[PDB]
Amino acid sequence: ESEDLDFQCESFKSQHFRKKGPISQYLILGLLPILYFGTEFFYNHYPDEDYWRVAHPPP
Amino acid sequence: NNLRLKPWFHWTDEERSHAIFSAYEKRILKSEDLPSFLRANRINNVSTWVFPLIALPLFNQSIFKLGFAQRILLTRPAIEWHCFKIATVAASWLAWLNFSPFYRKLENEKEYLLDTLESRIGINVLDLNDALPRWTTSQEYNRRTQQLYNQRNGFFAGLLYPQEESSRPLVDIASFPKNLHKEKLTK
Amino acid sequence: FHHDKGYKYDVTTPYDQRYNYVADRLGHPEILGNPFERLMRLEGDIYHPNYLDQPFVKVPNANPNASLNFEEGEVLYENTRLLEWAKFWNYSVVVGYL
Amino acid sequence: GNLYTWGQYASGTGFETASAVPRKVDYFSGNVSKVAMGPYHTAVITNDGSLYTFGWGQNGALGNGAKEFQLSPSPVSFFNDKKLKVKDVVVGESYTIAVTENGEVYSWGYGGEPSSKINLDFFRNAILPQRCGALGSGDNKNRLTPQQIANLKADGYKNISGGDNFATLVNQSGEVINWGTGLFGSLGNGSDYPLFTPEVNAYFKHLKEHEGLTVQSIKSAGHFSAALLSNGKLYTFGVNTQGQLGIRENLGHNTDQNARLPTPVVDRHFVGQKVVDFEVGENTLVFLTDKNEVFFSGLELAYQPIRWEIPTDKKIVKLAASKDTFAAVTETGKIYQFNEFVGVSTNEVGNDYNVADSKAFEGKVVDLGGSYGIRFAIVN
Amino acid sequence: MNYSYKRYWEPSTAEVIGLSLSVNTISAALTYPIEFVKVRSQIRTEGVGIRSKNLYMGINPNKVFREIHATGNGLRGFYQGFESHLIGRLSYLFIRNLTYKIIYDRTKPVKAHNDLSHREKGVIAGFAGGLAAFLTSPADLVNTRTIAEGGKPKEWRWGYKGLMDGINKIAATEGGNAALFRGSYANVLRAVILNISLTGPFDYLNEKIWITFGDMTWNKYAALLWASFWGSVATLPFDNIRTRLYAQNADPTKNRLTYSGWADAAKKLIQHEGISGFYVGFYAFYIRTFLYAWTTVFITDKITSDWKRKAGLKEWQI
Amino acid sequence: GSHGITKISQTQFFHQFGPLGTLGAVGFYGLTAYLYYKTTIFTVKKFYSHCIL
Amino acid sequence: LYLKSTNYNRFDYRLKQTDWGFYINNNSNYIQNIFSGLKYIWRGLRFWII
Amino acid sequence: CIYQAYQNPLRHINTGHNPNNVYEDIVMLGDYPVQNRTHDKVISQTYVPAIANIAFTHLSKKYPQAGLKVDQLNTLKEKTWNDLGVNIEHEKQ
Amino acid sequence: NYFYYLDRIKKLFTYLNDLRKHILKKYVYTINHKRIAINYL
Amino acid sequence: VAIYATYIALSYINNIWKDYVVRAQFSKDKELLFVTRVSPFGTTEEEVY
Ligand SMILES: CCCCCCCCCCCCCCCCCC(=O)OC[C@H](COP(=O)([O-])OCC(O)COP(=O)([O-])OC[C@@H](COC(=O)CCCCCCCCCCCCCCCCC)OC(=O)CCCCCCCCCCCCCCCCC)OC(=O)CCCCCCCCCCCCCCCCC
Ligand SMILES: CCCCCCCCCCCCCCCCCC(=O)OC[C@H](COP(=O)([O-])OCC(O)COP(=O)([O-])OC[C@@H](COC(=O)CCCCCCCCCCCCCCCCC)OC(=O)CCCCCCCCCCCCCCCCC)OC(=O)CCCCCCCCCCCCCCCCC
Ligand SMILES: CCCCCCCCCCCCCCCCCC(=O)OC[C@H](COP(=O)([O-])OCC(O)COP(=O)([O-])OC[C@@H](COC(=O)CCCCCCCCCCCCCCCCC)OC(=O)CCCCCCCCCCCCCCCCC)OC(=O)CCCCCCCCCCCCCCCCC
Ligand SMILES: CCCCCCCCCCCCCCCCCC(=O)OC[C@H](COP(=O)([O-])OCC[N+](C)(C)C)OC(=O)CCCCCCCCCCCCCCCCC
Ligand SMILES: CCCCCCCCCCCCCCCCCC(=O)OC[C@H](COP(=O)([O-])OCC[N+](C)(C)C)OC(=O)CCCCCCCCCCCCCCCCC
Ligand SMILES: CCCCCCCCCCCCCCCCCC(=O)OC[C@H](COP(=O)([O-])OCC[N+](C)(C)C)OC(=O)CCCCCCCCCCCCCCCCC
Ligand SMILES: CCCCCCCCCCCCCCCCCC(=O)OC[C@H](COP(=O)([O-])OCC[N+](C)(C)C)OC(=O)CCCCCCCCCCCCCCCCC
Ligand SMILES: CCCCCCCCCCCCCCCCCC(=O)OC[C@H](COP(=O)([O-])OCC[N+](C)(C)C)OC(=O)CCCCCCCCCCCCCCCCC
Ligand SMILES: CCCCCCCCCCCCCCCC(=O)OC[C@H](COP(=O)(O)O)OC(=O)CCCCCCCCCCCCCCC
Repeated sequence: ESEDLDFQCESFKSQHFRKKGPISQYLILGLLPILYFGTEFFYNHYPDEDYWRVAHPPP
Repeated sequence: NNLRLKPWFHWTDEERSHAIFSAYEKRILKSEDLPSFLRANRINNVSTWVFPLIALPLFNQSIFKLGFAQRILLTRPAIEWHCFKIATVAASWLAWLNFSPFYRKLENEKEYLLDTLESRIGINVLDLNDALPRWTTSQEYNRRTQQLYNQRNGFFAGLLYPQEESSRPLVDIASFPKNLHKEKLTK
Repeated sequence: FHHDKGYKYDVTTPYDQRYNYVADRLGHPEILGNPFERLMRLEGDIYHPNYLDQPFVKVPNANPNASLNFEEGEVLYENTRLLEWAKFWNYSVVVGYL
Repeated sequence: GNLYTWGQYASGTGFETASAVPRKVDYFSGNVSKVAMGPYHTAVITNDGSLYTFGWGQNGALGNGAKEFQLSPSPVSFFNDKKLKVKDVVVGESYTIAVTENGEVYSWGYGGEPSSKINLDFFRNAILPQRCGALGSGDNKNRLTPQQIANLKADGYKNISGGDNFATLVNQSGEVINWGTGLFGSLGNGSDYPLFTPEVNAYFKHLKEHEGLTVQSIKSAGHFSAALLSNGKLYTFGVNTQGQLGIRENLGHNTDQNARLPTPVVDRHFVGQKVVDFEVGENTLVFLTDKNEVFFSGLELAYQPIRWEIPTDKKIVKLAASKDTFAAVTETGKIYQFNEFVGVSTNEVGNDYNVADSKAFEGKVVDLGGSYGIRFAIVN
Repeated sequence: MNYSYKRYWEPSTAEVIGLSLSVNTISAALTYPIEFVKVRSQIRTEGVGIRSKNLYMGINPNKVFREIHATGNGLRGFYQGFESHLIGRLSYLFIRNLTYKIIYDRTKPVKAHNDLSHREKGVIAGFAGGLAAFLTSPADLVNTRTIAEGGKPKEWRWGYKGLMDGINKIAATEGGNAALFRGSYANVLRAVILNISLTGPFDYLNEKIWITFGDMTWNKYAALLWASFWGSVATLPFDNIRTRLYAQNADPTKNRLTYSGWADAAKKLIQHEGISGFYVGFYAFYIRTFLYAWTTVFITDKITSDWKRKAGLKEWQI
Repeated sequence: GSHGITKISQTQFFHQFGPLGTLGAVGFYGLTAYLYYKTTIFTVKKFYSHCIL
Repeated sequence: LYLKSTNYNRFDYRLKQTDWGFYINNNSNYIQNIFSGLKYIWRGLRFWII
Repeated sequence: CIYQAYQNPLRHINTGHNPNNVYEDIVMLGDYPVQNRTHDKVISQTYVPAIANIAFTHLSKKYPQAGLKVDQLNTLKEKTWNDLGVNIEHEKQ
Repeated sequence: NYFYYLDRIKKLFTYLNDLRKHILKKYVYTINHKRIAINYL
Repeated sequence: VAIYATYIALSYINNIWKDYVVRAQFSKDKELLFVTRVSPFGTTEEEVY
């Protein structure tokens, strides 16, 4: 913080290169539509708790 | 009525003392019911302020002569010995404050006064409580009640302080004008 | 030397070899950081160690030079009524602003 | 000769009540030879070799077969009956070790045995090393009376010193034998496991073999120890409770909690100087270097050795360190002190020192010592 | 939910014992090879840990199975020590079920639609499982040693040829019957963790999915998947430590990494391999536990439904 | 009580501020101790009511 | 009160073991400038009271 | 900044910028760097030598061996009366 | 040493804290247009 | 608004009055000049030049 001058050094090695990392989170990325829709409808019980339940006629 | 919850079952000591003081100042409770409560309050204050003075000599005679106390005294700095003595005295004083028989008697007398108030004014005893100001304690409210009692029973009950007897006009509430309107604001 | 950013000639100059401050004898206690600021924990740039550690020149000493003698001499100028005038004007402006 | 004692408490002081001012003890008729004060008990060797241990007899200390307070001085029966002269004595937290003139070494006191049959030792053994004492018996069993340490001879040894629960012996050949609890590098052997039986220090042996450095002496207090080698350098190892080790390069870095292996002290303030001697107290380390220069570390003030600003005109003869205090005695008998070491100070004060009053002791202060809350002076 | 239970019929002690014994027997017979593969993978990874990266992080159960089968013993090599495993499992089930049923009968609520809270049920199950595991530890030790024999070098093998033979060899060679309880504490911890980390998540997810999708048939199996996954996650480290302790040979020289106890084994595992080392063979463990639980639940539910129908309970009561 | 100091007057804080600073520090310490005691007694009462009863 | 007092304090001891050459250790009696913190606090809060 | 000291507290004013357990401020709480000599005019010293001379002469009239001399004012002012064995209370008037 | 596992855990804690700081600096407090665009996406 | 208006008014009044000198005294050697000037509330404030 308060020990380094605010500047960019001449050497090009200081360039911030992007390197791929762990791939586990991309599983959740790929499954996001399923997870998001499940949260929207099943988890929040929208629009109601009976729409997604197996239909049974009244007694 | 062992299983019946009284209206003030959740009131703290400060709230109960404030209710007693409010009833007395509004003249719902007469001066003839105070003396027992005042005596109990004074006894409780005396006991609370005198307990450590009597306890510390007892600790010197009994506890501080025990094996562990002597070990601490002889094997640790005098400052640490003083700290231990102060800590034990403070713990004993806190225990006394929590479980004093005099405090229990004062609370019982307050309960009796609250029961009398409930009998006199039905369920409206709950109307005597308000948002008590912070840092005002039950001891302070008891002191205020004692001061009001002294003022009303003193020589200046009509010269310097208001009298205990009520001279409110005899009117009919159902027809007498009111100072406030239910919804609107009057002129 | 700093391999990623430094050079072969990045040689620091010793503090004892840094030039001394001789501009004036009067001290500059601003460098110290007053006890009020220290207690408040306020961070000031004037009394920051890193900024005070200049590379080539020493910052002035917080205390006055030993050469100076602060024994009172004789009075040259004296206009004491300025204090009364200032009090009057300040109180008047405060009252008017209120 | 006569003894003088003071301190915060009166456990090993020989009296029943504490006294900040020194109090004169003449129970020994001017025949006191050596004195070792531990945290809670003291041991005195007279001229004729008689040993007197007094103070708190916890864990069978004092060699009396009891576990009660014995404040008044009392002879050690085991040695007095056999007329076996004691050459040196080391006193720790709850143990005592005696080295006789014939080389025999005896010990008695705490050994690491559990206090009671019910405890959390089951959980403690899975986290910390098994408790062990400074006894060379080979088992965690308290010794209520002096007992010889098997296969341990100390004849001509350079030095012997012990901490709270560990001991070390440096011989004439430079060999260092340590025993007790080596946790947090208290013994400097690089292992935290307890050493029930004496063992040769592999680290010091390797140093002597490769670098040719010989251990001049070792002094320990609490869970900290400092060693002076052939070269004018001090090496500290143990628990750095208050910066005693003096190994903090950067004052703001709390990376000096403990040193498993002997680490050299910071030589920033005495570059080119050789340490003449050193003294270790519960939370302090004070050493004199051949420029007649005193340096100190500890007391939560100096995490690296810094120079004490006492005058250097008179050569410093003796040094003493103790909890939050220390002192230096010069040739002329003048005693400089950091914090209330003696307990009496004159109006002469300096930037970071005071002058102990000479009226406290009736005579010339031959020796000073004491490192755990209680301090003593041998005056002839 | 505190009154949503329907405990209208409770099996007798003899019925519980017999049904549990038979169902656990067939379940163990079916799912034993997976446990064998898991134990072999744990043994072969002991002291090294997972060194692959990303998708390859771990040990392939299929690779382990193929390597074991290539030895030339066929499928009979995966059932080595099955007698000891079955005897130990049967003893554990008998003791645990007897203790749990006795305690539950003693402390059951009066109402039929009320059941003990999950906390109390878990406490009872953990106590029973720990007691049973302590009682039947030697059988597990013998079975694990027999399994690890193949993985370990021949000079380090024990060469047991049956439960009784292994017990006798351990008692005699190692000296004293106390050697039969090696790893008993680890086994007790594993049993307690497994008992407490199965019945909770299952009910949790079963009720939640019933609320979401109503009364269906896949709810039970989805809840079973969830509960098996979480039970594996919670229990696998303890199973790994127990396997390491069992595989520790008596002679310190034989052991590649000697351990002195549960804490010592955990410390050594952490030192020589990351915290992930506790989860070697996780896929095999999950498959084993899920298959065992599924077969047991299916058979028990079918038999219990038949018994309830014979008794004469209503459709909703069943 | 640290560094061998046995008097309040031997502190630079007292040098700069003095008795008022000492009173402020004492009040702050007492307030935090009072709050700690209150929360501790509350926790003990909660434990007694829930875990035991 | 300050009859027997050392001219150094904790800050001086800490400064003696640092590279900050722009500060010096106090070597004069503190009685001359006793309670200067109060005056500094007054200077800091003088414009904020009203 | 956990178990590893990267930044230098000697070049920082406050070490609390980032969470850590291995940093301590150089200027701890209760430490206040203050100049040992302020810019305050000192009281006139014109009559101090005369006062010292008169007092020392009067005190030497009673303690000839006290060694009270004007030349020793710089060093005598640092000592107390008890150290000099002079009871100033009696002779103050 | 008697706390090799504890040393490994301390290294893990240091790594996690450093990673937290790095993530906060690079993805939360950053002003890089490309990173802002990725977060926008 | 109230706080900052009061602060600005007082500070700028002090700045305006700072220039004027109330008292000036040489040192014994006439090397320094002690100057007493007006304070924010109209009291004396010391400075050295
Ligand atoms: C840094 C950590 C941070 C926190 C995370 C923790 C991570 C841990 C792992 C990684 C780190 C390393 C480990 C550190 C452990 C530290 C704690 C510790 O000390 O534990 C060690 C402790 C013990 O380990 P150990 O010292 O290695 O010893 C175990 C050995 O395996 C024992 O050897 P064995 O297996 O061969 O056992 C042989 C067996 C030999 O058998 C014997 O006991 C022999 C003597 C008895 C014989 C008779 C038995 C009965 C039969 C006869 C009855 C009478 C006759 C009846 C009639 C006739 C018919 C029978 O012995 C035993 O039974 C057990 C040993 C004790 C025996 C002595 C007597 C015990 C009496 C009391 C118990 C009695 C019942 C026992 C059985 C259970 C009930 C059924 O283990 C644990 O505590 C397990 C781990 C921790 C569990 C708690 C969870 C903590 C974390 C919570 C989450 C925190 C998250 C937030 C972060 C917090 C940060 C602080
Ligand atoms: C990470 C991403 C960060 C960046 C963001 C990225 C983007 C994502 C954003 C996400 C935003 C949030 C999304 C959700 C919305 C917010 C939540 C919400 O509204 O949900 C409604 C919220 C969540 O509850 P719910 O899902 O509706 O279900 C409530 C029901 O009552 C059900 O109650 P029940 O009694 O039926 O529960 C049965 C219980 C039965 O489970 C058992 O089997 C427990 C007993 C045996 C355990 C044996 C384990 C042995 C492990 C090895 C040995 C120990 C060392 C290992 C470490 C563990 C020990 C420290 O198991 C369950 O709870 C099943 C579901 C959870 C899965 C199981 C794993 C966790 C179990 C809890 C203990 C472990 C916690 C570890 C730390 C936290 C990890 C996330 O409902 C409530 O308002 C009630 C909450 C009740 C209290 C729990 C609160 C949550 C957990 C707090 C921390 C607990 C720490 C315990 C350990 C402490 C140290 C000792
Ligand atoms: C010979 C003839 C003699 C005739 C008699 C007359 C002449 C003789 C002389 C008379 C002298 C009169 C002196 C009057 C003042 C003192 C007494 C008084 O009013 O007490 C207040 C208080 C008034 O309450 P109350 O009206 O009676 O109501 C009691 C009811 O039962 C129910 O009430 P509650 O208990 O629920 O309420 C407790 C408390 C509600 O709780 C609180 O609000 C307290 C919050 C924490 C305060 C912490 C303050 C720091 C000092 C703490 C105490 C000392 C250290 C203790 C260390 C303990 C551990 C060792 O209520 C209050 O008292 C509220 C007062 C709030 C105002 C505080 C004033 C400022 C304090 C900070 C000053 C420094 C910073 C600012 C400076 C500003 C300068 C301009 O008295 C008590 O009731 C206290 C009872 C005893 C408790 C002892 C607890 C343990 C500590 C003592 C043992 C250790 C001592 C160690 C040192 C020993 C050597 C010194
Ligand atoms: C594709 C599924 C796996 C996703 C993995 C990656 C994302 C992390 C996991 C997200 C949740 C996955 C679904 C199961 C848990 C849902 C819990 C929940 O809150 O739902 C309650 C909700 C409704 O609960 P509720 O309405 O009673 O109350 C929720 C809480 N309040 C009160 C605040 C509203 O139920 C559902 O939405 C139904 C979900 C059915 C899912 C069936 C398929 C999965 C079951 C088998 C899983 C096996 C593997 C283990 C899980 C994955 C690995 C860990
Ligand atoms: C009285 C006369 C009337 C007729 C009487 C009945 C005739 C004899 C029947 C004998 C048993 C036949 C079935 C044996 C098992 C399956 C076939 C076989 O060879 O396996 C042996 C396999 C072994 O095969 P293997 O691979 O080891 O064979 C030798 C391999 N080489 C040549 C490389 C050496 O299993 C075993 O023997 C060990 C495990 C047995 C116990 C566990 C069984 C688990 C599976 C049970 C479920 C059903 C499985 C079959 C599913 C498909 C058919 C529905
Ligand atoms: C710093 C480290 C310190 C470590 C040592 C000191 C701390 C120890 C802390 C231990 C915590 C134990 C928690 C148990 C699990 C509770 C989890 C929970 O509440 O989950 C929610 C649920 C709550 O369920 P519920 O009953 O409220 O209902 C759930 C349904 N709804 C939500 C609708 C109400 O509890 C569980 O599922 C817990 C199941 C397991 C219970 C048994 C735990 C183990 C008991 C062992 C007993 C002894 C065995 C024998 C020992 C022999 C040797 C002595
Ligand atoms: C819907 C929302 C609710 C969800 C509930 C369902 C469960 C949610 C679970 C969330 C947590 C997920 C954790 C994933 C673990 C990692 C998985 C993985 O594959 O990574 C492995 C990796 C690496 O594991 P490894 O270290 O074993 O790697 C092995 C390395 N070789 C192969 C070389 C041997 O894990 C990590 O890098 C660390 C993961 C844990 C991070 C923990 C962060 C918090 C830490 C707080 C500490 C506080 C301490 C305070 C005390 C004082 C400290 C000084
Ligand atoms: C976050 C707050 C908590 C406190 C601070 C953090 C401290 C704890 C940090 C833990 C980090 C995670 C450690 C485990 C990392 C495993 C990585 C991994 O997957 O390895 C590859 C392994 C390899 O397994 P495999 O060998 O089957 O490989 C299969 C894959 N092939 C075939 C390709 C080889 O993968 C798995 O096992 C996947 C599941 C991992 C699950 C990890 C759960 C860790 C839980 C630890 C505590 C116990 C549970 C408590 C909560 C639930 C119960 C109540
Ligand atoms: C649940 C209540 C149990 C009863 C006891 C509760 C209080 C326990 C207080 C001590 C805990 C350890 C503090 C660190 C000691 C140390 O050496 O601290 C320093 C050492 C590391 O030394 P280094 O400085 O060399 O790294 O730390 C450890 O070894 C930490 C190991 C993990 C400890 C987890 C917490 C304790 C687990 C419960 C069992 C404890 C049994 C032993 C109790 C004495």
